[PDB]
Amino acid sequence: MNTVPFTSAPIEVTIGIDQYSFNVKENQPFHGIKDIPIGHVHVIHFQHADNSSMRYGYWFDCRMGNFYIQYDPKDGLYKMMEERDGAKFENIVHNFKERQMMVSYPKIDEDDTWYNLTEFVQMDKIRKIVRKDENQFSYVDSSMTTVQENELSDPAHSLNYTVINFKSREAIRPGHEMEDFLDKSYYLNTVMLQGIFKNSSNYFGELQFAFLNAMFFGNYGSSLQWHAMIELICSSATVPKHMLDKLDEILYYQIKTLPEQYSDILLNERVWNICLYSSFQKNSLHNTEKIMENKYPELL
Amino acid sequence: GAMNSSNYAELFNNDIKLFVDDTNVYRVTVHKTFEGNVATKAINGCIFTLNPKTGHLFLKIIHTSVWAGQKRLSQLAKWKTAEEVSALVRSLPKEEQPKQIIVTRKAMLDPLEVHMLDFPNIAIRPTELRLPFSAAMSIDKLSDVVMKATEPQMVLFNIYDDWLDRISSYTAFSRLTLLLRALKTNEESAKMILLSDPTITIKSYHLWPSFTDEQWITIESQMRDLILTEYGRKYNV
Ligand SMILES: N=C(NO)c1ccc(C(F)(F)F)cc1
Ligand SMILES: N=C(NO)c1ccc(C(F)(F)F)cc1
Repeated sequence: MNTVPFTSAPIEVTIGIDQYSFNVKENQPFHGIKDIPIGHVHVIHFQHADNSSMRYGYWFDCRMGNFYIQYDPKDGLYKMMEERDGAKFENIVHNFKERQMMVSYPKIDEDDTWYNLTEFVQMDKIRKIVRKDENQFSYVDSSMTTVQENELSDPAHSLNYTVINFKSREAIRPGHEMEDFLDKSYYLNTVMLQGIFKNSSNYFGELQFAFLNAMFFGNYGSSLQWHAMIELICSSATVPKHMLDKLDEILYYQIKTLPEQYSDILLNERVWNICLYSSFQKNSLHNTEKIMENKYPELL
Repeated sequence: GAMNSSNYAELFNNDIKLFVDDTNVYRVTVHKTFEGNVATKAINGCIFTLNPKTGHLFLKIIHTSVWAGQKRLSQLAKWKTAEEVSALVRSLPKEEQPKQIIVTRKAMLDPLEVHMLDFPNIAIRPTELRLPFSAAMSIDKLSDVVMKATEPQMVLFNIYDDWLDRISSYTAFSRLTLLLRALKTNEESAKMILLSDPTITIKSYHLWPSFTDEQWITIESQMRDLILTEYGRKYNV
């Protein structure tokens, strides 16, 4: 069980760690988060009390180094940084743990929510979407735009998601215009799965990463990417049977976890109605359709 | 964006553009079967592709063999239209290719856009105007060549005859849309107006009668009255 220590908390802030969150007061004696489960990526995220503009945060994996948070008064944010001196990290954390100045990652033992939301997410692939190679952790915030958004303006600060565009030469074989537009199986299976992603595990991981950035940061471009990746599967008549079953589980946990009060902005009516009621896979998402109908029958 | 009354004069500027109407592409007669069910039988159709500035009409005849063994024909018809329009553009020399294609029905937007992906600089636009191009098959010579076709065929016409020698393309398009609206609202009466004097002949190389300028005024007046009447006979006014 690993630990993300905090140098201090000089400004009042709501701190999130995965799906949990707690309020820290200005200069409250808070020195970090312990008992973080090993084996998963994690995200630690922030919303300042004074300026709710810019939710921001850091994706990280404690297996990859010793990370900590120190507030920067010049840039005005809580920054993640890696401590390369292992002895200093052990000693500072030991003092902090002995004075019980840390909250404990509050994982109920029955609870697989975080595993289910991050099953296919890897930092090595996350670093490809968020390019900042001098760090082992990845910064994301509410405002960052995606490559596809920029094409339609600072490239170093962009989310490099896989570009999906149903009315593009990549998606449409010359001579198969109607066929490929109405059944996207060749775009899904040949172009994307065989060509780009290399396997469905990579397809699911980016899709999951796109959702989590939408939910935690309100990142609109990420919500666009999530929906596009769902629509591409649902609009394909030919999808491996293991993929459909896994997609149903993936989406079920995403819909389960979504704050009820954010469904209006995070869920696209057209995509979900098309996917659940009109598409080739309208009958293949039983768990997702059942939770959507009992939780958001209005959207439908 | 969409073409409407506010930007109407754009049709007659010097940027090449085409209207595409797919109304008459998939045409059926619905009838009873021996068992008392209903079935359709297709008949030849056409794509109506028109340059509103020059009057050049590219009439692609859609022979019933193109539907053989196909399903969801109304959907296929939109994609066949887009295929044939794209083929036509590719067949034209670059300096004759349109800079915009205006579809008369919004359901043609995605099929045409997808078929024209190779032409990113050609704008595909809808329109808010309720254009009467469905009535093209009420023009006897157009109807004749469509029904007689035994194979896919493209036939080229100038839908304005020689009118552009004497009037502008705005005026010619207005005359054409008036004639077609009349034929659409009451075909028999419109044809009576155009054809009840056999001495005003249609030239072999034309579609409409050889009216003098003054006769065109009288004809146009008669067409307006017919349209307003039918709007009367319809809504009772
Ligand atoms: N200010 C620092 N270094 O100069 C510093 C403060 C705290 C840590 C921690 F152990 F918590 F990770 C690391 C570095
Ligand atoms: N192979 C990929 N395609 O880019 C890919 C796989 C996983 C992720 C993740 F979000 F999970 F980090 C991102 C990308």
